[PDB]
Amino acid sequence: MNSFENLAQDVNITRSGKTLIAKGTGGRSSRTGYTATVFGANGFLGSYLTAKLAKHGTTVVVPYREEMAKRHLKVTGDLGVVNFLEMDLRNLESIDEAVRHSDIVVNLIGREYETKNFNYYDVHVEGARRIAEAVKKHNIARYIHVSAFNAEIDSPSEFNHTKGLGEQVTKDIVPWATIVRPAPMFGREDKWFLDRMARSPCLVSANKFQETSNPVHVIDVAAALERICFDDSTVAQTFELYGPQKFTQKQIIDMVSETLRKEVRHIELPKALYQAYTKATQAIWWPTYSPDQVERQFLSQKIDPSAKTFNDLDLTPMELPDLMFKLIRPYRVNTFQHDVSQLENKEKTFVHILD
Amino acid sequence: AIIATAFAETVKFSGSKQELQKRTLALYRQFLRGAPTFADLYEVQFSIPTIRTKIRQEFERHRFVDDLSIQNVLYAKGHMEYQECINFWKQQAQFLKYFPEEDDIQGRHQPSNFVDKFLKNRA
Amino acid sequence: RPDAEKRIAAVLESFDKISNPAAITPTASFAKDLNLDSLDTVEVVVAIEEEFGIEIPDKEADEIKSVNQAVEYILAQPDAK
Amino acid sequence: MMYLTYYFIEITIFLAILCTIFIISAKNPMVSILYMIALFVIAAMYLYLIGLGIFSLLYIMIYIGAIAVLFLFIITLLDINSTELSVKSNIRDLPLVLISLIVLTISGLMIYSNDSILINKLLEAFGNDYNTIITQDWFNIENTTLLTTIGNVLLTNNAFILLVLAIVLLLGIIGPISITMKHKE
Amino acid sequence: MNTFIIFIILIPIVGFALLAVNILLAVYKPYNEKLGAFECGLTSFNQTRLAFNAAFILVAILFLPFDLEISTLLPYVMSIYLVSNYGFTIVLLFLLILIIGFVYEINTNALKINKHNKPNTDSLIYKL
Amino acid sequence: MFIGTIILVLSFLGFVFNRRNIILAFICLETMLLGINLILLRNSVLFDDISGSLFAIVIIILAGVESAIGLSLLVSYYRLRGVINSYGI
Ligand SMILES: NC(=O)C1=CN([C@@H]2O[C@H](COP(=O)(O)OP(=O)(O)OC[C@H]3O[C@@H](n4cnc5c(N)ncnc54)[C@H](OP(=O)(O)O)[C@@H]3O)[C@@H](O)[C@H]2O)C=CC1
Repeated sequence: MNSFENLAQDVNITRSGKTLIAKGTGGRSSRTGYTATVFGANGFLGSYLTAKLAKHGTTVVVPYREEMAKRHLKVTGDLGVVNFLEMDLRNLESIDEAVRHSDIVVNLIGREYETKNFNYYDVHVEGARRIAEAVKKHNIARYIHVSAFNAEIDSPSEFNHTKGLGEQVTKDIVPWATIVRPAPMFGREDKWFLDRMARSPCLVSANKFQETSNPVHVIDVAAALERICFDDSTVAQTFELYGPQKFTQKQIIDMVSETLRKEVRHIELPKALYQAYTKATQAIWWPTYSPDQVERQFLSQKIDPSAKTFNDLDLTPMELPDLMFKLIRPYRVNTFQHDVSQLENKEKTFVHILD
Repeated sequence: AIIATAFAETVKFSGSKQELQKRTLALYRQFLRGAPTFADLYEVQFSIPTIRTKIRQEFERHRFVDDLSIQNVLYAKGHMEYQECINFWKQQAQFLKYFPEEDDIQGRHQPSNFVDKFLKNRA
Repeated sequence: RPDAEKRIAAVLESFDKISNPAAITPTASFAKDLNLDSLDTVEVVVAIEEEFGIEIPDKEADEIKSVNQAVEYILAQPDAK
Repeated sequence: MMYLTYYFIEITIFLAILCTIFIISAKNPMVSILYMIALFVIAAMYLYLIGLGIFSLLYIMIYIGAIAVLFLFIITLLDINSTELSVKSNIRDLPLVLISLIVLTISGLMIYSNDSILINKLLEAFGNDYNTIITQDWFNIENTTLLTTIGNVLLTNNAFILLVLAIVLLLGIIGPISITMKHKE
Repeated sequence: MNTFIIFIILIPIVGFALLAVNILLAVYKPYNEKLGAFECGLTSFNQTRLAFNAAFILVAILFLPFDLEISTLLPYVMSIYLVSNYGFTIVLLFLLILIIGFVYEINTNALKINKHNKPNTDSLIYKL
Repeated sequence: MFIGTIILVLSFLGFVFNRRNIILAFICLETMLLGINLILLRNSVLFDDISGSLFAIVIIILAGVESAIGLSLLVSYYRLRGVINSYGI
C-alpha cells in the first residue's frame, strides 16, 4: 500500500485550532487534511514543492499571474487538491483570498532582476510585508519564508540587502515565522547554474571564477520545506540549507565540461565593463544576467552557524558531482564510438550492399 | 510462416532440475552481459553494477524453490523479461519498476516499530 | 601469461564477495575455495570476458571453473590476450 | 565609385585560398564537400569576371549540380571514418609542406615565360602592371558567342573527339554496372 | 548597379529577416524530451550505416553520364544552323552510340530492386 | 594564372599530406582539375582562342566520368569491407 511519509501521525491539530484527520493510505485519492498556499508555485522550487504536497492530498492553493505558466501543476494532484487564484502583490484582497483558508503559507517569491514595476525592494521587502500582514491578520498556523543565502541587511548587493530586510519584516510581523535560507539551487531547468553552464556560448566573471558556495539540489530543498511544513518543531527558527561539499564556479565548470565532453567557454573580462553590459541588456524585455548578479560574483557564501541545517530534519543531501551526470547528459553529444579498430574483420562478414 | 523474434526461446519444460540449472545459469549470464545495453537503451541514472546487483537480487528471490514446474514457469517468465528488455520494447517507465531504491527518499516517517504504525494507523 | 593473470587476479578481488582479500592463486578453485557460489562463477567469468574485451561461448564459460581455465582460455587470442 | 570593383579578382584569389584551407581543415568530410562547392562558386565568379559566364553556369550545373551531389550521395550512404586534423599527427609535414609550397609555386610561375635567366622568369610572371586596350571592330556581323563556336568546332573541326567522348560516356555507364551490380546468370 | 545584381545580392543578405524575427519573438525554453526525437525508438552502438540496394547508388552514378550527354547537346542546339547537315549526322552518331549504353542499362536491369524472400513456386512431391 | 596555380598547388598538398580521409583525395583531384581549367580559360580569353575552351569543356566531361568511375570503385571496396577507414586507401 501507499504511505503518508510526510506525516508522523494521522490526527494532526494545527496551532490555530483545526483538527486534521488524514484519510486514506497516502496516495492520490488520499487527503492529509492540510491546506497550503505556495506563492511562487509557478517557478523552479515551487513546482517541486507543490508536487510533493499534492502527492499526498494536501490542498494547495496556487496564486498565479500568468494563466499559462501554471498548467503543469494541476497534474500533480487529484480533483480538488490544486486550486488556482489570480494574484498580484498590488492587490491586497488577492493575498487575503489566497491565505484565508490555509494552515501553511509558503512565500517563495523573489526575482534575481529588477523590472519596470517591481524593484528589489518592492518584491523582497514590501511583498513579504504584505503577505506577512495577511498571515498575521488571519492567524495562520505556519508561515515559511524563503530568503536567499548570504542575506544581510546592509551588503554590497541590493538583492541580499532587500532579502535581509524581508527576513526582518517577516520576523517582526509574524514572530512564529520560519526563515529558510537556501544556497544556489541546481537541478533540471534550473535558472542560472547548470543549464546555463551547459548551454551558454560564453560565461563571464568580473571576479575570477572564484565565488565559493555550497550548492544544493532543488528536490532536497523542496523535501526540507515539506518536512518544515508538517514539523511544528520549526516555528520561530532559521534554516541554512547549503549542502555537503564546497565548490568554486571554476570547479563546477570543470565538472560540467568533464561530464559534457565539450569545452565550456569562459572569458573573465573586468567588472566595470561587464556590469555596464548587463545594465544595458536590462533594456530588452526578456531576462538577462543582472548587474547585481555580477556584484554578487564577489560575495561568497557566509554560513550562519546559529541557524539550523538539514540534519535537524533527518535529511542527508546529495552533492553535485554524483548528480551532474543525470542533469547534464541531455547536452552530451556522444560524438562517436571508441576505437573502431578491431571492427574491420568482423565487419567483413556482413552484407553491406544487397544484390 | 510466423517466425519468432530476435531473442525468442521455444517453450520447453525441462524434465530435470539439472538441465534447468544450466538454462537458468545461461539466462543469468545473458542478463549480466546485457546490462550495459539496458543502461544505454534506457537512460539510466545509475551504475551498471547496480543493474547487475538487481539482477542478482531477483535471481536470489527464487533460489530455494524446489518444485520443478514452478522453476520452469519462472525460467520462462525470466526469458520473457529478457526479451522485453534487450529488444527495446519496454520504455524507461516500465524498466524502472525494478529500481525503486534509486529514486530519492520517500519522506521522513517510514515506520519500522509498533507505535509509529499505530500513530499512522498501519498496525 | 604475466599479461593475463595480473588482470585476472585483479578482477577476482575486485569481486567483493570473496571472504579472503588475498587468497587468490592459480590452482584456486572458483567454488571449493568457497570464495564463490554458482551465480558468482558466472559473474566472475562475465567480469573476465569484458575485462579482456571478449565474449566467451556458453560451453566454454561453464568450463572456466578455476583460474587455470580462465588464463588458458584467454590464451587463445580472442582479443587482448 | 569607379575602383570599388577593381580588386574583385584578388578577393576571389583570397577566398579560394581560404576555402582550400577549410577543405583540408574541416572535421566532417561533408563540410569539406560544402567548401568545395564554395570554391566552385568562387571559380564561377572569377570566370564571370574575366568574361566567361557561360562557363560559370556550366560549372554550376555540372560540378555543383551532379558531382557534388554524388559526393553527398555517397557520404550519406557509406561509413567514412576520419581522423581529425591534429598537431601530434600532421605537424611533421610542416618542413616539407613549406619547401614544396615555395618550390611548386615558384616553378609554376616560372614555367610560363620563355626568358633564359631563371630569376627573370619569376619576375616576368609578377609583371602584371599595364592595362590592355580594348578597341572595337565592326567585322563580326553574326551573333556568335562562345557556346556557338564551341559547338561549331566540336561538331565540324573536332568531330572525332566528340565521337570518342561518346565512348568515354559509354564507359561511364558500363563500368559502374560491371563493378556495382552482380549478374545472376 | 543593375536590377539583376540588386536582386541576386538582396535575396541572400535579406533572407534571414523572418529568421531573426522568429528568433527574437518566439519562446525558447527546451526540455530534454522536447530535444528528443520520437514516440519510441533506440539504437545501441551497433553501426553508422544501413545496408542499401545497388540501384540506390547506381541511379546517382548514372545521372552523371546522361546529364553530361544532355549538356553536351547544348553546343549543337546553339550551333545547329552553322553545322548544317554535317554536324547533324555527327550528333546523330553521338546519340546512337550513347543509346547503345542505354540499351545495355535496360537489358541488364540495373535500376531494378530485387527481392530476397521469394514466393515458393516448386511443386509438392510425395515420395511414396 | 594565379588563382589556378594556387588552387592546384594547395589541392596537391592536401592530397599528399592527407592522413584523414579518402573523400579529401577525391576533392583534391577535382579541385586540381578546376585550377587547370581556370588557367586554361584565362589564356583562352587573352589569346582570343577557342581551343582552350574546347579543352576545358572536354575536361569537364572527362572529370565527370572520372568521378563516376571512382565512386563506383569506392563502392566495390565498401561492398567487401563495410567501412572506409582513415588509412588503407
Ligand atoms: N534559484 C536559486 O538558485 C535560488 C533561489 N532563491 C530564492 O528562493 C525562491 C526560489 O525561486 P526560484 O526557485 O529561483 O525560481 P523562481 O525564482 O523562478 O520563482 C519565482 C517565483 O516568484 C514569483 N514572482 C516573482 N516576482 C513576483 C512578483 N513581483 N509578484 C508576484 N510573484 C512574483 C514568480 O512568479 P512568475 O513565475 O509569475 O514570474 C515565480 O513563481 C525565491 O525566493 C528566490 O529568490 C534563493 C537562493 C538561490
